[PDB]
Amino acid sequence: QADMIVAPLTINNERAQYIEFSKPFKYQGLTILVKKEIPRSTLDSFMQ
Amino acid sequence: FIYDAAVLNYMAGRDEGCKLVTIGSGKVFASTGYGIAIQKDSGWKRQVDLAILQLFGDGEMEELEALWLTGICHNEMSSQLDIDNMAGVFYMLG
Amino acid sequence: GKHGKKINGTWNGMIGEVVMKRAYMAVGSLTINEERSEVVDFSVPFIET
Amino acid sequence: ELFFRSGFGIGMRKDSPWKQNVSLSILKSHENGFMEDLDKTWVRYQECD
Ligand SMILES: *[C@@H]1O[C@H](CO)[C@@H](O)[C@H](O)[C@H]1NC(C)=O
Repeated sequence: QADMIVAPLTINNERAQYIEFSKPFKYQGLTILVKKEIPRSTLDSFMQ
Repeated sequence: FIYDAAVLNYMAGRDEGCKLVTIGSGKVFASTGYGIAIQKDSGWKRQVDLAILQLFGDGEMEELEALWLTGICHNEMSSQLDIDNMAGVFYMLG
Repeated sequence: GKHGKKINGTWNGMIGEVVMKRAYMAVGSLTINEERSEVVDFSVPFIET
Repeated sequence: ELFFRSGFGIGMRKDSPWKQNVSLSILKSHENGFMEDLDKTWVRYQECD
């Protein structure tokens, strides 16, 4: 149907067996994001 | 100094008190990797690429680098004032 | 030579052995670029630089 | 910290007659600073820090 995958596509062993992958755009890795907690912590005011 | 990025990072995160620091906290300017040069058209290229790719999915060089490319410092009293910011207090009186 | 330089249309260093058909393989700290990629066939990189 | 390093890349089928030119143009854009313009314009737009 098409010839070029112009999209963000990581390269690994399985895919490289059937299609060559030219050269990398840029180098990245895998990380984890978590929602920040209590933007204003210790909300307990005076008179405590 | 201007040299290879990987070599310079190893020196910088190694000295006494990690005083020596790269500009802008480690900014690179031409992301080109390393490699293994082979003869032109040589047939060993196809399967040697797969072997290197396989190790990346098995976490080999991720822990291997820790055996040779680990730094010593972390790129983060003195009860003295000596004007410091108290000039603003005098600047108010100015 | 060290790491290879092009003088008078000749290559020395590790990249000079492979081009002159004496090595067939060179390893170490080599940086990929267009000029070197024309003579030899670099594999997939495994270290950022 | 990161735990699986692998870059992106343009992909295509085997034996395509463009497996040699298009890789060289990508490398030639790295040195000539083109990827600096594209990365700054899109990714690094900068906000609250
Ligand atoms: C590859 O690039 C060279 C550079 O001039 C060109 O002569 C050649 O035709 C190109 N090959 C293909 C298949 O586009």
